[PDB]
Amino acid sequence: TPTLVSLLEVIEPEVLYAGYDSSVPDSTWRIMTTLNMLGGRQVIAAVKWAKAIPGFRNLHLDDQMTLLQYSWMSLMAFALGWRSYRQSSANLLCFAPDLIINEQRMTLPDMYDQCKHMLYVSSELHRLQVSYEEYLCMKTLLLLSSVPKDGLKSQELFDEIRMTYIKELGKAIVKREGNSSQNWQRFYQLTKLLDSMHEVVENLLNYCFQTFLDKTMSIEFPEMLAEIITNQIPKYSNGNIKKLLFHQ
Amino acid sequence: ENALLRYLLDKDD
Ligand SMILES: C[C@@H]1C[C@H]2[C@@H]3CCC4=CC(=O)C=C[C@]4(C)[C@@]3(F)[C@@H](O)C[C@]2(C)[C@@]1(O)C(=O)CO
Repeated sequence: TPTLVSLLEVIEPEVLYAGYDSSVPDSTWRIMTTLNMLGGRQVIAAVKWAKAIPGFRNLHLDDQMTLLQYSWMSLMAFALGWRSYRQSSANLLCFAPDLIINEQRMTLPDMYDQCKHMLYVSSELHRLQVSYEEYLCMKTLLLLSSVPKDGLKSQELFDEIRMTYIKELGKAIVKREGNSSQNWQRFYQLTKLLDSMHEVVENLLNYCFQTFLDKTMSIEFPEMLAEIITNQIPKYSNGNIKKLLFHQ
Repeated sequence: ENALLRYLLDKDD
């Protein structure tokens, strides 16, 4: 029988290239623009990925759409943190193999202020020495981190699916012997990082929503992101979001 | 309406 985490591991999507021509100089506008086009391709891959997570397709189609709309930024930022954490010990952002933002590229105007919220994720993964298995359980949990004010059409089932992946995160923590007040502290620490993603996403979405809405900025978003953003902007103004937390 | 997202969930793959 295959374990649940091994099933999350085989569906881990391939690395996408940004298509960034480095023979041309950098600019903040050029990088932000390239990243949005990459972001849309990465979100399309996250849809294919979500559909293969055991249990996810059993939710009402409207709930599948809802979870993907609420969590896309959280999934994008968490996965970027992982790639950055695995790339080097240095303070870099590995957006793609052809677009790595080093300390020299961070000197670009307004670059550091958007990049620091993203650098926090890899910093926490380095500091907590997060494993591949813990990451895979945590990333699936980030997909199930927000729900509508009045919940989902398959809420009962969602709470069951969510519980299963919380238990799965527990199993990965224990697999790193370990035991026992040491384990409770690992669960505390990792679920605290999961909770802080809501704050990371809030900062990322402020940039995202502003650059989308202000057409004088000339910052393009592909169909995939434009659609999700158009749908999500009113949901953040009508309080139609219940951000799930492990620690109150 | 989330046309692309619905399409990607409804399509095969
Ligand atoms: C700071 C924000 C947050 C950014 C996103 C953070 C998460 C992410 C990780 C990636 O691997 C590729 C693209 C995305 C999905 C992203 F990097 C781009 O889309 C650009 C983005 C929205 C942003 O830079 C803009 O608002 C630019 O308009």
